[PDB]
Parts: sequence; structure tokens; C-alpha cells
Amino acid sequence: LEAILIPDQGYHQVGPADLCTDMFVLSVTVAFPTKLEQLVPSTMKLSAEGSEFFFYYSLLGNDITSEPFHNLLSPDFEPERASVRIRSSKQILKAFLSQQPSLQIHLCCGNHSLGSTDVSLSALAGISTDLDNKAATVESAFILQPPKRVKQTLPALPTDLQPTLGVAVTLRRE
Repeated sequence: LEAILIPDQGYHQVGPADLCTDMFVLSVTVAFPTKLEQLVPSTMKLSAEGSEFFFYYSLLGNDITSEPFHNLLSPDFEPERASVRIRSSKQILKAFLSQQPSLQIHLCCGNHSLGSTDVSLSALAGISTDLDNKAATVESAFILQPPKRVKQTLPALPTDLQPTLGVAVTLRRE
């Protein structure tokens, strides 16, 4: 199963076009970054202003970049939503989402990743038990991790203040 973009119609076909004809909307919201400064080592001194950061992920092969921000201590980040339209059948779409790799969201500087988190799209498929009547949403604050630590250190506990990003993934009929 693959999501084929129909450029003139602005949706992605999942399944046979003559059998799978229902319209769905898959939305990703990113919001409320916290403690992003902890993704940068304390021995790396950034100048007060002049840096530009943003968030990136890929949604069904579509590149999604947030508005830029310049202060890791206070991103002042307005919540941002991206949505893709999908023409499929309820059962085919769930199977497709169950086979997808995790949604990977990066804190970026240029083309460098300062940290990333994974959001399970197969978990969204599992809770999509009532799409005829209610949209299904996977939502939480997800922990951001830097790309490469040199040595193993004592892991942070889930109760600890770590870099996090609010991520909500919602699936519904159109």
C-alpha cells in the first residue's frame, strides 16, 4: 500500500481508486516546545541573536516546515497544523497507517538536526475504532533527543524536565 498524490485534485489515493472512494483528512499539529536549550551542550556558546531554527517532518512524502524562530529559550511558537487529504477505504487506510514508519519530527538549523522525536502512526490506526462517528487523535508531549551522544550517561527519568514538543496526529472522515 502506497499513497499516490493526484496533483490536479490535491489528495493522495490509498488503495484501488474504483473501490476505495471515501475521503479522509490526516492532520499533524506541533506546538509548545519546552527546554529546547537542553539540546545544545553547555560548552557550545551561541550568540544572543542571529540563529534561526524551525521544525521539519515529512507527511506522506510532503515536506512540512514550521515558521522560523530565533531564541531557543523562548520560541514564542504559534501552534501549527498541516493536513493531507486521503481517498481510501477505512480498512485499507488503517492497514496502510499500521505499516508506516513512525512520524519523525526534527528541530532543525539549516539542514542539520539538533534533535528529533518519533510519533507512532500505527498507534493512531489502532485507536481509529469509530471513524464513522468520531475522529481519532494521538496526542502527547514527546521527548526530543539529540542526534548523537558520545558516551552513555545516566538516562533522564520521565518525571524530569527534558526537551519536549507537543505533537497531535488526528484522523477523520472529511
